[PDB]
Amino acid sequence: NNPEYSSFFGVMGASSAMVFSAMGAAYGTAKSGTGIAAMSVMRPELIMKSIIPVVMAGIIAIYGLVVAVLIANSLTDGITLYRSFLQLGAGLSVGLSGLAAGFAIGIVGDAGVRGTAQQPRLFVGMILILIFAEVLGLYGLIVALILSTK
Amino acid sequence: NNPEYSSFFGVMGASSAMVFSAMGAAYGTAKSGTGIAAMSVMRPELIMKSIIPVVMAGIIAIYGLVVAVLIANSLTDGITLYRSFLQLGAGLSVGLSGLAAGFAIGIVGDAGVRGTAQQPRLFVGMILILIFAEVLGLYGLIVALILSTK
Amino acid sequence: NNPEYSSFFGVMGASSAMVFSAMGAAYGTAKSGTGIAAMSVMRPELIMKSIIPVVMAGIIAIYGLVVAVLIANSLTDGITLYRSFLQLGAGLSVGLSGLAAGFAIGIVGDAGVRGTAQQPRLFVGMILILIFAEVLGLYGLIVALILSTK
Amino acid sequence: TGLELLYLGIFVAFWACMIVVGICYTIFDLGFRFDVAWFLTETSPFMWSNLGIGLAISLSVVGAAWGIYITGSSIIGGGVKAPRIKTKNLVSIIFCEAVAIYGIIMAIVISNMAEPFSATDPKAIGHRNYHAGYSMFGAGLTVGLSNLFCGVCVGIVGSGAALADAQNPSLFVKILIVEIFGSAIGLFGVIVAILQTSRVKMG
Amino acid sequence: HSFALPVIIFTTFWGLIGIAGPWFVPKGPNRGVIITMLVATAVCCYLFWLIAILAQLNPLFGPQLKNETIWYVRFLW
Amino acid sequence: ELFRSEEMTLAQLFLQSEAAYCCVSELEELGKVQFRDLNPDVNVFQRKFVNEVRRCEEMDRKLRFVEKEIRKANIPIMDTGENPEVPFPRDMIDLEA
Amino acid sequence: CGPKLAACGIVLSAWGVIMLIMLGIFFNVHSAVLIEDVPFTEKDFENGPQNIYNLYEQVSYNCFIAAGLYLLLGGFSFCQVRLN
Amino acid sequence: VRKMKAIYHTLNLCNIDVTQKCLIAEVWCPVTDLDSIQFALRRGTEHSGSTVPSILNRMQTNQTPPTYNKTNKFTHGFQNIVDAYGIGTYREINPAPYTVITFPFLFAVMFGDFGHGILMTLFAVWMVLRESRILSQKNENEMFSMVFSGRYIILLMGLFSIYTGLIYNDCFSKSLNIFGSSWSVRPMFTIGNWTEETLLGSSVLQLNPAIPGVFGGPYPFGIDPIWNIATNKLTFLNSFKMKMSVILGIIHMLFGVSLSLFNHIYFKKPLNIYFGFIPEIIFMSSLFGYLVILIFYKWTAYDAHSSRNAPSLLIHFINMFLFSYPESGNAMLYSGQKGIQCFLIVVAMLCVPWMLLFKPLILRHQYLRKK
Amino acid sequence: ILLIMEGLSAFLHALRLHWVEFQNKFYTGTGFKFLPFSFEHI
Repeated sequence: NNPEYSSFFGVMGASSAMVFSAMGAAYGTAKSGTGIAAMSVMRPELIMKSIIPVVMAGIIAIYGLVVAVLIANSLTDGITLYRSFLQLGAGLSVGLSGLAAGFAIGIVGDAGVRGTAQQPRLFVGMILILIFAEVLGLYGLIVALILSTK
Repeated sequence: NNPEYSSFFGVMGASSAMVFSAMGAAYGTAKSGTGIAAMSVMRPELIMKSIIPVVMAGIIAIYGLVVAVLIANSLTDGITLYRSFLQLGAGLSVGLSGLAAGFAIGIVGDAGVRGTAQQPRLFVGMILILIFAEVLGLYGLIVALILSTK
Repeated sequence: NNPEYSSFFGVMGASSAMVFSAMGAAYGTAKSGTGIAAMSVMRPELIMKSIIPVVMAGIIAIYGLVVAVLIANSLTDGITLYRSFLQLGAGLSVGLSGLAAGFAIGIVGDAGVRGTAQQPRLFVGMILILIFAEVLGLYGLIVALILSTK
Repeated sequence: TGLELLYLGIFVAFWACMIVVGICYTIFDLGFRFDVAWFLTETSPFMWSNLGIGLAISLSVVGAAWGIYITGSSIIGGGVKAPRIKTKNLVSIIFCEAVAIYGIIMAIVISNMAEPFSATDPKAIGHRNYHAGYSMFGAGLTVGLSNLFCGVCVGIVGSGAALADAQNPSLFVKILIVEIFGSAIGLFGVIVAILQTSRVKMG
Repeated sequence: HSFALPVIIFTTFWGLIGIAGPWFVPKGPNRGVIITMLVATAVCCYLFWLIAILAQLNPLFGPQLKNETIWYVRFLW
Repeated sequence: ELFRSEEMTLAQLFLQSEAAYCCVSELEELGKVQFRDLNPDVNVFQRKFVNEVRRCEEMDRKLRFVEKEIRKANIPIMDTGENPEVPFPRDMIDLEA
Repeated sequence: CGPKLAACGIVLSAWGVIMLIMLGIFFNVHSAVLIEDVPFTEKDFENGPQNIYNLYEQVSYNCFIAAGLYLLLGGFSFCQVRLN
Repeated sequence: VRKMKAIYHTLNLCNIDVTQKCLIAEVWCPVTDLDSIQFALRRGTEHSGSTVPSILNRMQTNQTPPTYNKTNKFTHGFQNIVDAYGIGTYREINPAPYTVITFPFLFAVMFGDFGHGILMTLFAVWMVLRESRILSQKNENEMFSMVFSGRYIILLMGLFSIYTGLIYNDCFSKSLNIFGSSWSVRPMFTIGNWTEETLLGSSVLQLNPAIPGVFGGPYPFGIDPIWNIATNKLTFLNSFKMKMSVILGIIHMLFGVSLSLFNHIYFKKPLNIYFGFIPEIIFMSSLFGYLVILIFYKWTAYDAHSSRNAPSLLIHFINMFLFSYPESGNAMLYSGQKGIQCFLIVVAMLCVPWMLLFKPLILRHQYLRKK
Repeated sequence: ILLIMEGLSAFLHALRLHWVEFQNKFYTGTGFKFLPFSFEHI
């Protein structure tokens, strides 16, 4: 009954959910770490507070993992095609939203750490600013759950 | 009966609504974060005013989410190809309008913040400029509801 | 029953699992090795510690190998197309997630070596950031194992 | 910058359009069309073959040509203050031409293999002829691109050797070993292309 | 009967901790923090368990097993 | 009680100038106090106790110097007990000597 | 060696022996939760449960022997942590 | 040298007016220690040739004082992490006593492997047991010093992570076969009925239908041990862990606004207790009360026979906020639910203008009356 | 991975949930720290 290619869009969903989320988290980590490394030269103490963007990059890859697992556990040969496009939509919607989140987490997670080195009072601001980056990945996850479970 | 591929364009709708809005919200946040962080050192008291462009970039991601949810909640296997193209339209409409709003909000929410510490009277002006940015996301939402509900 | 062409995707999965992981582990190595060399002139004693990023890039090459081997040992002359797609997805999902971790270990390894040379206190914090890179490869492995065995 | 961006735009647009088409013919169930089978069968084996032969020459010649001027430019520029360079360091050019030699060798060998089928039906053309046309393309591509890369590497390293000589004559003899490791890549391209060629027959 | 008894046990356990705590706790600044620790512990620990058991009630689908496991679960339990 | 932020007060002190050194020492041993700054003009030479702080800074440098010289000789610093402050009189000059 | 390696060897010794003897027990009682962990083969769907029971005993010995090796790592590490 | 440097540094904070014989200074202190500083001033005079006891007057026209809270081994870290986001206003409600459990609780929900809970417990215990030694050791291992300063809080969250790992029934991918099961032995799949499906199950994977008589019924432990080995386990586990996190988050949010009302009562402000808590709690409660009721309701109202064509929780939530139930695709859960959905959102939305505008208008009227 | 890194991950995630998503209902976090000026800082 169902088309042979039907599962292809499902598995590309699951892959995309991870890949783009990993790219996001990678960029987020890479930028933040570069800033942290540079700042630590005159700031041996801020290091442990400064890692916070890196962790916020990490959760994006986990949001990808949630969806990627959810899709993967709901694949089968007999899949109804409509379920596969739902799963594709989910995997992109978390995957690329996590990519976008990772870009914001990266730029914030550089600049905010540098600013905090220049002025410790920025820390709270950087926390708030970084939340409004990481929440993108969460919105990606919300719709990706609605889609995958529809 | 309706063509079984028709749900593809519907999920591309929900995804685009989320993804492009997240890309907008990311770039709005990233530029604003660089701005706030670079500014903070000279006038640290300004952070709690200067976060506001980030909140607006967050609102763009919310406009994407509202559409992406409404699309996803409306999908069905049997979906008429007409409705599926409406949903693609709605998804691109909000999503790319949010991306546009995020480009504005980013450029304004950088430069306006870096101006504001040199001259605090700019702050009300930056808010007024940003209203005319954030509204693009709202126009995207308006069209996206008008499409996806009809 | 199955299409004779159909093993093509699973094979592209086995290839991709290695290739993109290798591109990652290579870039991570290459960046870190440049950093180590440019550091060593000042601080030779740091080499035996500052090598760690290269080892973690090596882990990504292993995550590739695992999935590549697993797919290859799972191939068969008349493979079910659904199983071939699962293997493709496994292959990309580790392969590119390893690319993303390779980028991250690369950037962090290079910058974090310079940081350590200029402030030795960084090294203990750098390891945390490097784990937060390297784990993206592991999340890609988790999904790739799930897909291949599902 | 700009002239690269124009080409990059065409490159990205090409792949974007293939993704659109790949989805389109899949989702519309038209994916019975664009079966790679008819493309790889209705194409003449002679097309594949002659591209192969011409690649084997021309890519080797490109690798060698870059090879030549990259070292030569340095021979000349160092040579102003160190005229001794020219006579001995010219061996790099000889190895760059050896990459061209590897081209012409493999190309002439490939060029003996092709003969007319007197046929146009794929079944009357038969497996041997297709397998030959592909294998010949593969061989000519293999040697061609391997030599392309080999010659550029030899030119690069040989330039380095020439600029080392300009400071101390003894460095040339020592450094020259890397030109062998360069040149060997072109020979490996030849070896593989021979083996890819080794089973072929046409007509 | 048999499901409700476990609920009553765990409900009573966390509730009785919150009840008995104020009687056991001494005077002075530590008092209110220690009592609040018992109170918040009872609330959170009861609720987390309560959800888990209520979610375990009336399963809409059962476990899925592999062919090899299905044969061996005949004898090994 | 720790359910809310603790109660505090401000007070104004008739700080006797010859008591003040000992008053500060007792208040610092107590520790449960925070001084308001009544001297916005305070700077290295504008402050009320220029010499006493500059003496303490040089005495810290001389202490660091002799400590490094004993450490360079590979000799352990003795490191035992706790000690009171010097009283209000200038007996710090014997420490300088 | 150094004291850091000896402290790690103490922790892995204790944790290892605990988990490996518990595994030795779960294998020797032939527990059903271990079906995916035991290295069974097609020949174990023939003759009867004695075939799998022989494997469960051998794997129970693997964990017992590994626990013995972690007791030796313990005794070594309790010397090294004092010697270094 | 340290004591002298500190004394003379502090003395530079004093002032001398043109008519003034003494020095003048001001201090903040705890109200409990206004006596302690007076004893220190009396002693400070007596430790000198001076007779005047250097006493004080309490100040009345005070600015907002520096904020304080007492700490001990169990509370030091919890207060520091509160202070790390920012220092409270004077007299403000302290989050820290609620944080003492709440932070460890959410961490344990996250970190809920039974064996990791033990290993972290053990690490924190070895820091507490060695405390008298560690306090004298090298300061240079700053990583160990930081986690040592968290040792008691790390222990508490370690204990909760054991507790969560127990309910999740997992140590290191292993579960307690000590327990009974809601799963049933292979003979129960072969009651004449289902035996044919068990013969297919004697070649390929099969799903237990959880049908009555075959099924082992309601379960008194944590999660059934069988879900460690079952191929579909992650689906089951995800349905749980999502729904859990939602309810827990909702409850902590409702406690946060309750803490807001308590803080508003501690400041004794009639506007804040009215225009804050009332609209906020009603807004949240009208959405969330229904949602939690639906989550618990499905587990009571639905069972194995109803599983095929069972409704979605998330859809019945989405179609409350959007009203958008399409008379189809999902079964409605109870009589009048459509009217309840409409009512609850309308009641919540009617709360917003009070917060948005009516509080601001009263503040504007107060500024116009203050003339 | 787990005992170190995912521990620190979980620690910080939950800490963040406290700092805003809980505390922002009721806690202003604006003020000056009371500093005990003391010989304890020697």
